[PDB]
Amino acid sequence: MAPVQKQFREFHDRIKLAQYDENQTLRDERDAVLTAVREGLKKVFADRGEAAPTFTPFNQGSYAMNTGVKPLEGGEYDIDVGIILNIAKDDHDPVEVKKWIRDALKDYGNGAEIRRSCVTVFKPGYHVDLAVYADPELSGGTLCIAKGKENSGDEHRLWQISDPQGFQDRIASKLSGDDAAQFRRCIRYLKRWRDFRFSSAAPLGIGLTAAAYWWFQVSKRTDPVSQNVTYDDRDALEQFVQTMLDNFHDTWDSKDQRSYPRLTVELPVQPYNDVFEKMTGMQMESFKSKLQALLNALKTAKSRLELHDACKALADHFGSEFPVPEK
Ligand SMILES: Nc1ncnc2c1ncn2[C@H]1C[C@H](O)[C@@H](COP(=O)(O)OP(=O)(O)OP(=O)(O)O)O1
Ligand SMILES: Nc1ncnc2c1ncn2[C@H]1C[C@H](O)[C@@H](COP(=O)(O)OP(=O)(O)OP(=O)(O)O)O1
Ligand SMILES: [Mg+2]
Ligand SMILES: [Mg+2]
Repeated sequence: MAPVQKQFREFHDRIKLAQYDENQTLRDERDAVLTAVREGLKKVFADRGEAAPTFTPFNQGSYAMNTGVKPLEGGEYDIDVGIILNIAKDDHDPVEVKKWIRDALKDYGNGAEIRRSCVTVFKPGYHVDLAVYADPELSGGTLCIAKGKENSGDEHRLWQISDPQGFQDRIASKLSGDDAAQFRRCIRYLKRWRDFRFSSAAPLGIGLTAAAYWWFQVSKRTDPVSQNVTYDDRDALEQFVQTMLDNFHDTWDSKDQRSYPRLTVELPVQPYNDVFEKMTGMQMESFKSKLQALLNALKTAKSRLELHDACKALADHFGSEFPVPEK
């Protein structure tokens, strides 16, 4: 039966996006937005009659963790950055804090918008999500992110304990060397699957990343004699996807009077929230179906005599950058 490891490795080379520490361009676009916020803030606070708050920025998201993928045509890069303002949380509404950042970014690119967990600034072919934190020193020693929107009620405006560094560290440290490499490749493969089969409803990147933290297992073989190591990414995805499917739980929804299959995946650090909690029952059901059809293709791919047929089965789920050799 035809193997597909070479094709997976090539697919990986095509989809991977270099992380911040190796991506001049990303750093520059990041540093530009941070620059705009400092410059912007000087204005917003010259109005108020108070000293501009200072912030310490740090890298977040898949570009910090080396799990980033290139977007498909008409998709956007997602530059995630955190800013820790020299402010005490208990003295400020978090939404009001997010307003400062929005207003400081009013003019920059196609402007800024306040989301539930970040301020997002738009630009040609990318966006920057700024997660906004209060200083742990002035806030009694916890790092809290500014949660809530402009239209959000009172009980939905809050400073939620977070641990982005802890999360990144667990992703980096779960494995090492070529084992960790396979883990990162498998997250990327599933992010392209997400981009290909889900609408611009989609299994978040955070979700698949946390899922992998809990459930990914390396697939490699070590020759008993030569101790030569080869990796089997197809098999790694098969076991990982099967394990995710096994952890779906039929969950009754009283309002709708039916159950939906739901996958719950806790963040392995504070606040230990279910990273999929925002997906609806119906989007979860569709997510489970598509995971099952991906699993079936991963199995099909291992029992094809012809490389063409093995790859084509994979391309139907991973999309047209998955290499299909001619028959
Ligand atoms: N639901 C959540 N719960 C807890 N932390 C989150 C959640 N969503 C996002 N975060 C934090 C951790 C993420 O690595 C970071 C950026 O989120 P996001 O950009 O959605 O994921 P990501 O950068 O790993 O994947 P992607 O490659 O798909 O952009 O913010
Ligand atoms: N704890 C977290 N830390 C950092 N980023 C987070 C966290 N939780 C979610 N995010 C990310 C994921 C999203 O890409 C982005 C916006 O969060 P989200 O809660 O989806 O906003 P939202 O409620 O505006 O979404 P929508 O507009 O679709 O309803 O921030
Ligand atoms: Mg991201
Ligand atoms: Mg993001």
